[PDB]
Amino acid sequence: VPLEDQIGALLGEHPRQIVPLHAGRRAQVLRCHFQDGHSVIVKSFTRGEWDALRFLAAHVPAIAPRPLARSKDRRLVAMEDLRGETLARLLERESEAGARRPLVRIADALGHLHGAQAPRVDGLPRALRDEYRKQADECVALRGKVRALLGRAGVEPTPGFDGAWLELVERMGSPGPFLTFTHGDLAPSNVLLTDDGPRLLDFEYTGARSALYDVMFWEAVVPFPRSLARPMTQAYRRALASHLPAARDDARFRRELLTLKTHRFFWWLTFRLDEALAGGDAHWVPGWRLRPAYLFYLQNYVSTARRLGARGPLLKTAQALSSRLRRGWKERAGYPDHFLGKLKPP
Amino acid sequence: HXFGVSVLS
Repeated sequence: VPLEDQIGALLGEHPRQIVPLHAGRRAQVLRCHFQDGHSVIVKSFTRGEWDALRFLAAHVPAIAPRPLARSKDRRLVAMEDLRGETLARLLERESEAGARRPLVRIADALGHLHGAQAPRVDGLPRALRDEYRKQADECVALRGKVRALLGRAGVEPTPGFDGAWLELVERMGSPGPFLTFTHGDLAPSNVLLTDDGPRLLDFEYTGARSALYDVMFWEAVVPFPRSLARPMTQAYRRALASHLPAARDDARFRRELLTLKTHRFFWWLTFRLDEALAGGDAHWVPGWRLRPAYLFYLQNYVSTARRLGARGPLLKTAQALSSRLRRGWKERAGYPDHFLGKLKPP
Repeated sequence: HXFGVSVLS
């Protein structure tokens, strides 16, 4: 059965036009236009967004597309076609000062999402409820991957690394009161600014995790200057703490922030560092060269972790790698092109 | 992934 006919059967009516938007590794995203102009998004697979959209359908203020239909073999998923300005487009045209209010609004909306859904997290399907347990399991194996990669970079872990890693694993496996619904893959392309507030798209990586896992969006993943990341985390925390008493505790929140940032640094180091060491032309994402990106990630982790009171073997090992790669690479830490104007170098 | 990609294998 042709895809167009499959979609028509799914929706109960034939779209006048099916426009491919994004080809992902797992799914094609399609905008389907009805004869009257109305549109929906269909994702075609050739797997928990559907369950996430169902789970969030009563969350207010609305933050996600409503689920519309899923085929019997689950290969086609239809959801609302939410429109707005992507955060990616906003960051390309705004100044730091001009981006602060929408970024604070996003951070606030995410804190309310995490806080409102923390008492509800057991209603997720079992595979999604268990996500933090699976990632903590994988954290154990990540130690050896990190040690081997550091060796290829010429750097040995500082004394006490393994004991400090065991503490990281234990923290990563005990989100406790911070356990909540997380989107899992927040990025400038899947956050919208709309006239009715922020919206989130692309829930493929939804799982039950520490609330702070999603905060890595601006604390560790997208290279926001600290002049924006700090007010975002403060606005996020005020919203989360309105729901969650544990977030009102300065030391508990700081510890959770530090755990997830430390995990993020060492986990994402394994993605492309070997490629960066080899030195071929490469990008972290389009517009952001790979060596400036890792130098940013190294500097941002060391500096912000130190501010959060980190002073152990994991920080010292990151410091040693930073010093090596700064000497070895002629490149400097930098920001992406077309990103909040002319930023002072990090 | 898809603000970053892991070289999975």
